[PDB]
Amino acid sequence: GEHTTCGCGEHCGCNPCACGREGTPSGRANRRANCSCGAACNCASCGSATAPG
Ligand SMILES: [Zn+2]
Ligand SMILES: [Zn+2]
Ligand SMILES: [Zn+2]
Ligand SMILES: [Zn+2]
Repeated sequence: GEHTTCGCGEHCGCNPCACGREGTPSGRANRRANCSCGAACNCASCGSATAPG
């Protein structure tokens, strides 16, 4: 059915899957350059956008 997806309900690098897709990573903020997400993302692995980690 589904795939490993960010809990916000969207493929993101923070959820590796057999397809490893994360969507177009908007390089417009301090994210892993693999976080395409935007909308309602309570995933801790995506909130992380502070300090070099
Ligand atoms: Zn996938
Ligand atoms: Zn994300
Ligand atoms: Zn997300
Ligand atoms: Zn996430």
